[PDB]
Amino acid sequence: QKSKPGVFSFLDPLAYEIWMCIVFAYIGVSVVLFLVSRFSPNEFGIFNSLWFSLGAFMQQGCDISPRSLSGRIVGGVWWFFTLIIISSYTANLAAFLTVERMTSALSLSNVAGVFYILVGGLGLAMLVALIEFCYKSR
Amino acid sequence: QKSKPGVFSFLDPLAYEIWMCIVFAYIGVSVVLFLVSRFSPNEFGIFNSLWFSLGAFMQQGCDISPRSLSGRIVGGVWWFFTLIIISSYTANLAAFLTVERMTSALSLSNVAGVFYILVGGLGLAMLVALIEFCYKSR
Amino acid sequence: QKSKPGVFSFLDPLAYEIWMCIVFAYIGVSVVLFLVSRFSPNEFGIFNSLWFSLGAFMQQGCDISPRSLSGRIVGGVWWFFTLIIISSYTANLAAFLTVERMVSALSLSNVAGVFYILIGGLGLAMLVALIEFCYKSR
Amino acid sequence: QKSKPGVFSFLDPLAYEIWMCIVFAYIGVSVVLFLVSRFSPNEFGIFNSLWFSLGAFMQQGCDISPRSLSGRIVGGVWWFFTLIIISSYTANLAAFLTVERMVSALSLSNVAGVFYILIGGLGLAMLVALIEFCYKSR
Amino acid sequence: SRALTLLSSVFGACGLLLVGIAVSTDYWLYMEEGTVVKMALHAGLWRVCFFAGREKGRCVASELVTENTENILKTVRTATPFPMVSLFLVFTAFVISNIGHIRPQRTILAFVSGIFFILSGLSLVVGLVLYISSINDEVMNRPQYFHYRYGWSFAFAASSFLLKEGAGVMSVYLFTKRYAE
Amino acid sequence: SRALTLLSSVFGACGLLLVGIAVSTDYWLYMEEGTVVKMALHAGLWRVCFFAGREKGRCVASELVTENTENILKTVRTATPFPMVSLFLVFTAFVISNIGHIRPQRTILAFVSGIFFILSGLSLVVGLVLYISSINDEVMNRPQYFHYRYGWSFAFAASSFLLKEGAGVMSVYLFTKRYAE
Repeated sequence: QKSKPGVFSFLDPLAYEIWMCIVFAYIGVSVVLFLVSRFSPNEFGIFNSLWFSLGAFMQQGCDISPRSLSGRIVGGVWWFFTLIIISSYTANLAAFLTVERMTSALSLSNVAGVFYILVGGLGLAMLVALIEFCYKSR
Repeated sequence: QKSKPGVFSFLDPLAYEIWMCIVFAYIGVSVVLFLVSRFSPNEFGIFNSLWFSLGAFMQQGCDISPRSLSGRIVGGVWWFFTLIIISSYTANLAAFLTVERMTSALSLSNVAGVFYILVGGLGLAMLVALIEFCYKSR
Repeated sequence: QKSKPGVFSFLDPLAYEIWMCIVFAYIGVSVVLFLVSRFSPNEFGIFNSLWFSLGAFMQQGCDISPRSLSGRIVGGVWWFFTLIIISSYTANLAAFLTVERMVSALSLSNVAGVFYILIGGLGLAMLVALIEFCYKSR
Repeated sequence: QKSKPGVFSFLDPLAYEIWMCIVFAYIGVSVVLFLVSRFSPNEFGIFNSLWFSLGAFMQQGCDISPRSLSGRIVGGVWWFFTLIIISSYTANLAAFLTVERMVSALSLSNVAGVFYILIGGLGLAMLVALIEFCYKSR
Repeated sequence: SRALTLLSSVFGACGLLLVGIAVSTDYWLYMEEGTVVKMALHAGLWRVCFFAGREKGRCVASELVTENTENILKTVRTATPFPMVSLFLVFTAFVISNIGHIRPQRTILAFVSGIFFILSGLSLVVGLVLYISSINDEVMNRPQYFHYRYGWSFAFAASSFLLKEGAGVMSVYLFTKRYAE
Repeated sequence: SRALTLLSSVFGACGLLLVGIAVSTDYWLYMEEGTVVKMALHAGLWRVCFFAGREKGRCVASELVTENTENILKTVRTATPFPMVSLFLVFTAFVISNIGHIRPQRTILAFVSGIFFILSGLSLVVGLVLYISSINDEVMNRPQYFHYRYGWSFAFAASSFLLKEGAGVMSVYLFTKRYAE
């Protein structure tokens, strides 16, 4: 029968190996961008490069962009990667929702996982802010 | 049989009534934003508001954003409209391509009209630039 | 048999529980981002954080990105949530249209709710602009 | 029956003619934007126009937006082109996956070409950074 | 600044009342089953009452029904703790904020009141999401017509979340103004 | 500035040669049909030659073949004008740029050379897009195996577009430097 959707059912469209490769590709792109910016110019520190890569993956307009050819090559290749990956995710999710193998409105049980992840992220961010605040005085 | 793709076959997903309503909605949003910005303050002129609305519809980051609640309501409602319209367009195009009623790789003949429109826009832009250049001296 | 889509039929792809939880998540993320950017170091007030969250959810970018670590964690989790939600909406709307056509462009009646929402938003924006005009002068 | 997706299988949704014409359209739009932004008044050099066109096609935003009327016409037609192209790509990939499933997540082999492209781009960018370091030192 | 304090305390009081009533009442969801009404009942958070069917008029504590609805009754108990947690958090925020207003000399109370209000709002959101997810996941497995509809206690909780978050924002601004003063 | 002038003139010469050869040659596409080879031929822009089949060795001018391929032969004639237009534009750009280099005192020649080169590139892109669109739209209606493959003249045109646009950018920069000097 129609199986109960899991907490992390939103990871179904892409294989877990693909997710792991995406995480390592994100880390590698950030490291390469940081090295290129530092050795061949700093606006692009390690944390700022991580933020740039994360914002590029989520298709959100970042506040800083590379201003050299060597960094812009990384930026363009990363944008192409993220566009292809997001298109593949959307297409695979649509294929999953069209043909059912063992259509009504999407239930909240299918996307409860991202709500749990969002709440956990907000709690972790509040904890980090508190830690930084108490450390700043000392 | 499979009919010959038209020049404007990319308008198939949405009815022409929806396209006309989108054009008038764009014009109206630009006019309302200009009126609100001028009467309740200018960075948002008529041309800049038209550019802002066009950039918002194409989901491209613009250089100017409303800085008052009255214009920000317009911006948010316009963003919601564009998001819903683009999602509907993509879904309808996917439905058209999946089920054939009277799958192989998309041929260039399906999107040839987009290239023709792009070239026409480039030519018109060059003509406008030339006109502005010769008028500026006089 | 005959049928005609009703107003606000574009809310079908996501259950109303999902929409309500999206509204609550929006308000919560905006308030938490304001909190972590006020007691600890910016431009992220309550209203500006609400605007940033609204822009991030609509995939329309933002004029200002968070700088603090907690603010960036909030931004990242919000971007992930909105990416998943938009992908799910597009995929399930495509599934709805494909199943409907399997048993034909979208008509104006399917997005009449979106156009009505746009008109109401413009009217409310003009009204609040008038109210601000009266209030600010005094 | 047995099969395995090949490398660069992600180019299947669009014919290679479409990809070639996309590359030519990118380069042409970049050069036309540079031409109309060099004589009408900016920051739109040939390299910056290439970066702007690449950012607009990837729907990832940009740090700089056109000011003149001709530049904004070029930007608008380019945005329309890239919106149509991305919508067509996503819709046809969804159609491909739906038809494949109608006759389960995407494996790493389906997007292995993208990862290979990313690795090659990072290596090329590091090489270009080294070359730029050597040239700028002298 | 006095007006901001008054509105912050008012919003805290309304949130506390709206969650206390929501927890104390038993109209979270009405569910009915019958063959095309065998029975029709309303269930709260701890007790269920039947207003139709063979056993009409009898209120049963969470322990005559198909297995699916009884599994739903079980699954509500899993999401039970979060409304209590949010009620405790908002009560602590209310008392700490009132103690802050009654003692203007001590200014740190407003910040902790805002933090507690915001945490209570997040906890309430988590509880509502978990409750709805459990209900939907249970009905999706159902194997005769089955109709369920949310009640006014759920609307009370939904409005109380917004009231808590407004009170938290007002408390943060009150703390900022107090430090500036 | 002399190096930029030499590079711009070189790129203009290469673009002119790459379009003249592409127009003058007859290897735009090879198409073959047979039953599972009845015939196999290569077709250019104005003349077609058969290198297999019953009539092998005979070159026929655009006027023994199924109706679909003959409709393809017709549809190429619709896209014929654009390569000629682009060739004329690039030839005018080449001569005007050479006249500009031979007379450094007159500086406006580089700008018009760049404009002509860029217009020629856009016209070539339009011609290639129209040609491919006509071919694809014609084969999509086909009712036996049919295989078609592009030739080296098409690659010459594709490379000549890039050469033209590079020459145009170089000419624009040359004119800017000349005005600055």
